[PDB]
Amino acid sequence: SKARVYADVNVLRPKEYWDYEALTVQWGEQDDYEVVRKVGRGKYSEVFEGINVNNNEKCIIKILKPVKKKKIKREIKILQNLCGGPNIVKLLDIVRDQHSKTPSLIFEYVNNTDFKVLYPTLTDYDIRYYIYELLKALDYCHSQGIMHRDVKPHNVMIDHELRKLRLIDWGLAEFYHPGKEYNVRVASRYFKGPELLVDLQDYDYSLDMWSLGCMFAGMIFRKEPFFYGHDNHDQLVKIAKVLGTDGLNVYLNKYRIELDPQLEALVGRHSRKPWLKFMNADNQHLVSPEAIDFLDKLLRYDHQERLTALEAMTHPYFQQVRAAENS
Ligand SMILES: Cc1cc(=O)oc2cc3c([N+](=O)[O-])c(O)ccc3cc12
Repeated sequence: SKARVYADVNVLRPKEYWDYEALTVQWGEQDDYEVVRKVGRGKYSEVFEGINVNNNEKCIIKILKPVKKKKIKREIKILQNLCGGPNIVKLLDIVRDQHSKTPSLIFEYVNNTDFKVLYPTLTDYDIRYYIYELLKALDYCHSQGIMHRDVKPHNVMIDHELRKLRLIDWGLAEFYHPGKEYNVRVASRYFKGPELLVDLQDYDYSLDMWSLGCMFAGMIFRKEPFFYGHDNHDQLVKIAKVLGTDGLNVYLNKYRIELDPQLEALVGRHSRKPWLKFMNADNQHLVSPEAIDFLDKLLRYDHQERLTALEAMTHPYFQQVRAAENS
């Protein structure tokens, strides 16, 4: 299996561009930067509102937890190649503690409101706006030969006052090479596509589109997370109860995959559940037939059938967002 678009990007570019292990970091002044208050926490890092002492400018200070050097160079090389692109977070400087040598990535300052508090308040149009903006980041990165692999709400920063969006946390992103076999333990359980759940390792840019589709479904149905599994196996069951098992079997036979007895017995047999059955009084103001048509084309077992970021931006669901930009 190979990407239907942008398959040769890295093929045509200098090795330096995609070869991140040969990277040698140029560090800066740690004391240029001061912490003011914590704003985030993760298994891989801690995040802080900071100050640049030189120019008295606000910034983002991300302090990384002890981790392998290769992962940290990868994220840095990717941030550099993406710097400047639409809606992507900007790496400004890189520093580290002398004594313990824990590194810190300094970014352009970004404002955010927790999504659990922000999503309940979003309008029909807001959702088209912010998704379009997100799709512009995704098409940019894919066009530069990169997969993000961790798309989910906590990774999209939104300053709703300025209606500015930034895709963050590039700690799990990778470069794409035709035929290459990737690691399936990427992304949050709730946002993992079927390829990651049936061990199909030669995935491509379309992984990100599945995750996007899950994010979108949670938003329009006001059910977050949309597919809510307690473990990986539970996750695939939850999906199969929605898309149906016929599509699953077709998918498995085309790539010639076979599920192990445990999972297979659990999946069982289920007829498709029509998207309309998910509409209720709590989300009725968000669900439209165009949103449904869009969503339908994103959540497809077969990664090769899924819309690209570029085709997706040309969907009529976004027709008004586009017209507002052409002026
Ligand atoms: C502003 C902000 C709040 C928060 O809770 O988590 C963040 C995480 C960020 C990350 N991150 O990798 O997690 C960035 O790479 C950049 C900016 C970020 C900004 C925030």
